[PDB]
Amino acid sequence: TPCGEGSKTWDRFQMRIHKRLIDLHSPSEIVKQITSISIEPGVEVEVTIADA
Amino acid sequence: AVQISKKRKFVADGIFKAELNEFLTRELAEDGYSGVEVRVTPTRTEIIILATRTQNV
Amino acid sequence: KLNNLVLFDKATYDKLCKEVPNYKLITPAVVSERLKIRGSLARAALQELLSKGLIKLVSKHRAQVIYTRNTKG
Amino acid sequence: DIKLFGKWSTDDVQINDISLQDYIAVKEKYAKYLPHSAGRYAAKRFRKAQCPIVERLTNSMMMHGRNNGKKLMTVRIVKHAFEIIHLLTGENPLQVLVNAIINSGPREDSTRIGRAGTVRRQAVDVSPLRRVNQAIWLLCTGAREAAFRNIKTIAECLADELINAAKGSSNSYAIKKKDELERVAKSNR
Amino acid sequence: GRVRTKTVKKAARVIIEKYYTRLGNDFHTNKRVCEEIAIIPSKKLRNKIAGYVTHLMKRIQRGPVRG
Amino acid sequence: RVQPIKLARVTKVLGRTGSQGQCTQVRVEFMDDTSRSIIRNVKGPVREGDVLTLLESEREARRL
Amino acid sequence: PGVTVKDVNQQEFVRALAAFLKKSGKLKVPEWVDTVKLAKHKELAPYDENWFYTRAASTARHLYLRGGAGVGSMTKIYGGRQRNGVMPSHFSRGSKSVARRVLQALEGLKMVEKDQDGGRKLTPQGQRDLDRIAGQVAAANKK
Amino acid sequence: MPSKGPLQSVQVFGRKKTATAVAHCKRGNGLIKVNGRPLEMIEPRTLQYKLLEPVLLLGKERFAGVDIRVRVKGGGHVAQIYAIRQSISKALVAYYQKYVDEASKKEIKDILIQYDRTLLVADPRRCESKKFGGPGARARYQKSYR
Amino acid sequence: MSLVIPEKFQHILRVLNTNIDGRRKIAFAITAIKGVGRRYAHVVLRKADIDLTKRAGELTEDEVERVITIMQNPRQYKIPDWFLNRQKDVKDGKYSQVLANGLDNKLREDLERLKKIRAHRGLRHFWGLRVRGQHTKTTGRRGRT
RNA sequence: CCAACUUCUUAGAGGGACAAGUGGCGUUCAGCCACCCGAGAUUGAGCAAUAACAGGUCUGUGAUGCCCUUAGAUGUCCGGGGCUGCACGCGCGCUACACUGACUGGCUCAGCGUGUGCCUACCCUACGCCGGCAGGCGCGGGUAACCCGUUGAACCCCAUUCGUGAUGGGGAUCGGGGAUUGCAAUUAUUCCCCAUGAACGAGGAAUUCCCAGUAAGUGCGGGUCAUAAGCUUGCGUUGAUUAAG
Ligand SMILES: [Mg+2]
Ligand SMILES: [Mg+2]
Repeated sequence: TPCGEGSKTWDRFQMRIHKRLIDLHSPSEIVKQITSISIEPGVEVEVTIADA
Repeated sequence: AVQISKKRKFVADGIFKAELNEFLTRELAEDGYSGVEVRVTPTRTEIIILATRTQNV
Repeated sequence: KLNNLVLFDKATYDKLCKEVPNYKLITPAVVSERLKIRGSLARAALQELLSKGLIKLVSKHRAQVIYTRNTKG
Repeated sequence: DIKLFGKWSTDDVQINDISLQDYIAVKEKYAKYLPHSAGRYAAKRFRKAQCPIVERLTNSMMMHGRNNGKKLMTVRIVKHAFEIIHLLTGENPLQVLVNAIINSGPREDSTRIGRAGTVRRQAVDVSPLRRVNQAIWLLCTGAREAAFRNIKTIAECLADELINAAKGSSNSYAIKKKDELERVAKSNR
Repeated sequence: GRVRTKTVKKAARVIIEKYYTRLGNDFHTNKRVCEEIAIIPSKKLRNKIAGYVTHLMKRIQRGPVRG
Repeated sequence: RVQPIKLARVTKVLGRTGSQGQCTQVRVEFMDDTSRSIIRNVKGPVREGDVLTLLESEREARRL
Repeated sequence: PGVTVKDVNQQEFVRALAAFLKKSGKLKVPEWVDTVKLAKHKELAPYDENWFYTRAASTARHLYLRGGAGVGSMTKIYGGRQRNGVMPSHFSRGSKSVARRVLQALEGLKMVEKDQDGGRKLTPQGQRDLDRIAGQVAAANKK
Repeated sequence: MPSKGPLQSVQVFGRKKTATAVAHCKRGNGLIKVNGRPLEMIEPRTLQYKLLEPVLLLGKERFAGVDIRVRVKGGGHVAQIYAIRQSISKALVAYYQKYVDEASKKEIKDILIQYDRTLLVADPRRCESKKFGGPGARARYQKSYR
Repeated sequence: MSLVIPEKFQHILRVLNTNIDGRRKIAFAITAIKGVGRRYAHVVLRKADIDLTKRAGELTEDEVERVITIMQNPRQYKIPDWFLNRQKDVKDGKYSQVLANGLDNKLREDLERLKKIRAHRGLRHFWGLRVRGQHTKTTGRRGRT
């Protein structure tokens, strides 16, 4: 409630993010053709380092 | 700076989407704004308006 | 009715080892109201009648110590 | 064959009074080793009848908050008090409890909402589950107000009261209070 | 508390009236039929239609109901 | 007054009464003949086929 | 036959080893051992007189179950229920510098040794002699 | 030593409310335990006849060809002993569904079902969460009027 | 081994001013000495190297006099400094474990010293009010009319 | 590759129960009553109509109409006081009032989840070493299924001490000392110690909440947070009497 008056309500905004995982052994110039292949706003993919 | 945790990545870009929504609603009120969609690239990033009158925007 | 005489007189101890091994419900909360002893010697006197071999252990429990009379069969 | 607490087979207990046969449940199909069963007894009714009375009586013993979830301390009280019964009599202790169900269950009790004969007006009879439901409860409350400001242990006081109720000589509380309800129901029978 | 709603009883009359000969008195048979023949969104109202279908597979196999 | 207090088996459950559902209505049989019956009212859950006990046999029928 | 600590009553294994370290007097007893109150969540002095030995047994017995437990891992296992009276109760830590003395008491007794990370494990000299008295206490049950 | 008849062994669990507990019941000779220690040396010990209970009414010598060991994860002092009970209830059942005929599975399941339909069937009921206005899963805070 | 009783038994004792009852054990009988509590008692009986088990009516004046002596002043007999009552007392600076009526000497002495220099807490003892930062709108009612 | 595999962990799709089967009912209508198979034969909450209240909030809001106030300012910074003051009453809520208890020492099993910042600088903590406790220093890990952490929670259980005593039950009140927080603890922030030991002996007329993992005893975790939970909101453990009207 934007005020303090009511009858004691409590809403539960819950946000649930999922995650998956994939290994590679590959050289990392063609890591660039892993990235730029979907525009896709609904993904958050991350690039792990290729120093090994 | 150095990078930050994953649960605050997701409210960072959440609060990024909420703010330019509020600004462009005040900015493009008289042009039929109707929301924005974001695209994140690790390059020149990419946003669109959904304007009714593409003239005045 | 209170502070009823830890460390027995001689008038009760000669009554205790007369027939307290004889009857069967030998329990610290019974010998401390049927006699006039206030207990925690109820626990003390009961242990040494087990030490002599007048009575037998059943429970070995922390909140309820149970004994019985000698087998007269 | 079942050795209730490792001992005292359920073969000798003869359920004798015919009003209370199929509601007391120490029977051969429904005898357990020790009274601690995963219940599921009040989803639908009338499966709390064939439940063995040893289960019902140990559940109805912990009452008042500090003894409310404590089940493996309220069952050793039943484990000790059955053993002290064997000291006083030398009987299969299940048989002397079910006589305490027999001799402490009431028959007559009064019901009316408004104006009063005593508080209620009309005395009615009892179905042969409710007088058993009040039998296991009258043994617990009769044992409980004789162990509160008393040096006496509740395992003795349980074992004292029910076999004194099993004979029935107006000494235990489940006889002197049960006959009060029956007599005042005769005051408006 | 069982009684099936009208949109079950309305959609399971046009199944039995139009596809009577492809059906019969087994539940698991009829569950695959409506799986294939009518666009059902979820499983929970799917087989609840098929419950009334077999209930009327044992009904109009005997009598002339509004069929 | 001096009567043997008698066990009794029921016919059908005839519904609740007593202005709160706290009485049932059982109409027992008196264990000897199957024609001797009286309509009664007990409290407690029934389970048709039970045997209840009657303190005395001649009290009242529930009809006003 | 082959007897470990695990197949043995570990309640009275504590008495089996509290009798052990008391008689084999190499252990290091501190001077303040009677003005302790033992891990502030309880409010009386310890009733046993040689409590430091029976605390030294269990910190050997808990160490045989799980390895590598440091000082803070061993404080929070001896913690209990702190009744703050009118306020509701809580769980709370033990005392480090009585857990630190007792683990330094086995240090000179040569049952325990430091680790690659922080924390302490018991050396196999420590596992060969408590299981022997575990064998001694197991045969004491049958006799 | 993987030489003579290895791994003739089913692994069967038992759950109650968090406590999952799994018996890796091999082929051997009369060995049941939980985390290395034997059955009679367990934490409750007042329930010492309802965690070795199925070996009582079904048998020791009938069921002494096995080397059951159980690891335990989850639950509480009443949960975990029903969990290892349910572990050694239906493991030797499932040892008998595969490495012998169902003549013995029918021999022991018919005992295990007629007595406590809950030795080997899972417990359905669970935690059933709090609500947003009261102290418990059903109750509410105390209402005042004046 | 105490099975009946010995010939002598201090029926009620008499220690300094508070007569401890003769039929409790020592660590719970000397708690009535206002300055020897229940927790301070067990350190006294264990630094005296007496035995803790016996009741009050079965210690003779040889053993009691060693119990009385070290609880009369615990400082010089290896009892640590942050265990006492009047730690860093504000008239001496020393560590002074008072036991008897002297505990009631120094208790009011705090109140009159604060009342003399007119501090806030000296006023709250002087007034019929609480002291240690407690609210008094709806608690502390039966201490007043 | 100097081993495979998915029961237990994580999910992902899909399968699973529909009142289907058998009987008694009723207009052999909708359906109800138990039984058999089955994990389960009512899992629990979210959203929630039309039409409205002169319900509350202008002190969340540069949502806001009008009025008022506008530099001797209702703007706004700065220090102190009050928001906490007590003959009294009222409402939530903790501890209790013991012996089914309380001590002391052992034995012991979990789930839910939070954690280092563009501003704002200051987090979770392992370990090591100094302290009888609160604590202090150095060394590390963790932007996290990667570290705290198999979260050794409490209740419990067994082992001893105490015995119906306003007692070792209760710990209010209250004295002195010790540390941590911070710009500041005084009107006591909090934490720890020793000492002090009040009512309170199951509760008047009246009244709340709830019926299956439910009431309840029992702890932990978020949120407010520099210090901060008797509050709230989630979690798991223990676990019921009574009801199907
Ligand atoms: Mg009492
Ligand atoms: Mg506003």
